[PDB]
Amino acid sequence: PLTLNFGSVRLPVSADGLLHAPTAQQQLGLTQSWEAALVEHGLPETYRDFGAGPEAAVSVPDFVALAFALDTPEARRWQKRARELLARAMQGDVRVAAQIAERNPEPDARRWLAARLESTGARRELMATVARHGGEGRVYGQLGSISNRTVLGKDSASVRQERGVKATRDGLTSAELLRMAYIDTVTARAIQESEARGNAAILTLHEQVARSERQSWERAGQV
Amino acid sequence: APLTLNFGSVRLPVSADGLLHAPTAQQQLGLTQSWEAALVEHGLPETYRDFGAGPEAAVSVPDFVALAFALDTPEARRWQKRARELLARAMQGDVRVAAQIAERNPEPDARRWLAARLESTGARRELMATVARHGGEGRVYGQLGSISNRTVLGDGLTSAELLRMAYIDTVTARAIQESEARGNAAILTLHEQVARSERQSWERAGQ
Repeated sequence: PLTLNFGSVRLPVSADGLLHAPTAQQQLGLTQSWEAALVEHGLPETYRDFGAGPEAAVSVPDFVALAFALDTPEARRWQKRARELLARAMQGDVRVAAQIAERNPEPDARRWLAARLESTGARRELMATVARHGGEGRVYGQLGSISNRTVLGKDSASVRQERGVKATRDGLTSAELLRMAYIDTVTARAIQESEARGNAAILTLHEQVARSERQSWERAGQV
Repeated sequence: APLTLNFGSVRLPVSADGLLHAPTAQQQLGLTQSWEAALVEHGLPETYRDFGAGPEAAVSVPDFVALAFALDTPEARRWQKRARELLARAMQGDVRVAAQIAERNPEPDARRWLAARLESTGARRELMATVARHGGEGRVYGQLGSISNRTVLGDGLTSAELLRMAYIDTVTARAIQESEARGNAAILTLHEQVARSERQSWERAGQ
């Protein structure tokens, strides 16, 4: 017995993420029978157990498409939720980010999220330390380029292509994010204790940190 | 410095207080009319912000989104589509989306607030599991956690301490796998080595 909690609505959902169609019809103000709707809209005939035996199901994307096709008061409310969501997403609203993460059925997905957010925390801290210590455009990307090469082995474009992503960090493992997070934590220390200057050893130190990390990682397979 | 709002492949210049550069918003929405024409037709406020090149017209993100839905240009339709995909992905709990949203909020308090509501990074848990599949047993689960603590320390943790320990658990799990370590003795030895090296690097890189 599972629901997809979105804003104020609770939609019954299957183990594999499909919505209970009867509920979907109510949410979209669809009033005809479900097979009337399947025929009219070209939707699959598919069944899922929502705790009361086999019932008609609809994918989330299909639900969303129907919301953007129908003009019922109900459908227009869902279009409205899509407008508000995009605005809040574009603005970085972490409450929305939390709600999204909570809807994920896999605890492991959130462990990955935490790994990502912490490696980003570390990466930014390195940026902030770097700026405060002779900030120069070009340095920010030189630092990332070093990390990608040492941790992933390929340029960010190579990885974006190889792994099917629009951004490298959407395709990285927890381990890769943690290896990168570690390197940034170390470099930020070295400079803020070894007092480096400008864009030279701040890139010299980062190179040293990343290559040591690289060896440590390869060394784990030697030990 | 000048800022950009990143959304997928799109890069929108953005003011310090979150307003978008209007001329660029117009290219993104296919609004070929002048901005004055647009301000009148759509009820938008006249707002100027400095995006690095002196005051230029600005539009809020909510207003931008409303225009995308109000319009029916190929370009506005692209944005309507991004909104549909976003909705589906948010409803499905997509954590790459949640990550993208959190990364667009620059405030450490926001990121900390979000991290504070999540399970941990999982490095510790996954080490435990590797250890068990490699024949570890009993006390070893408690000993591995204690060894990391004496190395790094000596929610009250700093971010650096957290990452040092995540890093240590991550490396150990690898060392146990690439090596075909078996049993508690072998496992404890690897963990004590990884944790010693991490400590040395921390002190040494410091110098």
